[PDB]
Amino acid sequence: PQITLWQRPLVTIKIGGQLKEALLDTGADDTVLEEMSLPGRWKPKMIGGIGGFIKVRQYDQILIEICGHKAIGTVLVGPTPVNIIGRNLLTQIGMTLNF
Amino acid sequence: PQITLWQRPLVTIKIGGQLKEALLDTGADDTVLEEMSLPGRWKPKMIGGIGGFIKVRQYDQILIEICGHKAIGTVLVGPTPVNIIGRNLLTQIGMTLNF
Ligand SMILES: COc1ccc(S(=O)(=O)N(CC(C)C)C[C@@H](O)[C@H](Cc2ccc(OCP(=O)(O)O)cc2)NC(=O)O[C@H]2CO[C@H]3OCC[C@H]32)cc1
Repeated sequence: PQITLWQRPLVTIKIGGQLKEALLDTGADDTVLEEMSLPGRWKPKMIGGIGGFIKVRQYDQILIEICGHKAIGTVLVGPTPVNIIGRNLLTQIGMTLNF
Repeated sequence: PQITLWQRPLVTIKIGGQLKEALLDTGADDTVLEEMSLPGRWKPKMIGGIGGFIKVRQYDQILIEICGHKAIGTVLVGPTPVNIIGRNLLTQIGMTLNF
């Protein structure tokens, strides 16, 4: 499928058996999601954004479906304006930029 | 052509007679560049992301050459840690996400 950019590339993701809305973000190295519960232990990570740095909880090998495509990777959880799918997962679903 | 997401999709833009490196960002509604002078009138604006908000100056109808494409759009100028090419400009050059 092809997604244009006239509107925000908001897609439905499934994580922990629940559907959520997330933004396909090519400007994000990592995937950052709003507060939620995830299994296992988490490690600390400091990530920088447009307004500065924040602290997030890093969970690895988390199953997450993005537009029906199954991925298994790192998911950071913390104070983000919206759920964002970064390059770590965009690459897993074979997404690229084309012009 | 096709642009992989294995690394940050960085490109060289031309604006106001200066060469800058910028990030092709589908997660950015608008294009945001580090401090620089631009002609015309501007409006103060506040934009937010990870880490909070930053104040910027909004310039409209700005010409920017990118990937061999001369495109016009709004440019936000402020203390952004990285130069960002947002959807407002990405659409003009016919860039799309594909999987
Ligand atoms: C209205 O117009 C707007 C234009 C742009 C923004 S934004 O930038 O907040 N942001 C919007 C969305 C996250 C809410 C666009 C993102 O793609 C942002 C872009 C970005 C910001 C900073 C940055 O440098 C961080 P440093 O290296 O620590 O100095 C790089 C990219 N990426 C980002 O927040 O990535 C995070 C998720 O992994 C990480 O990848 C790099 C930033 C860390 C909001 C509004």
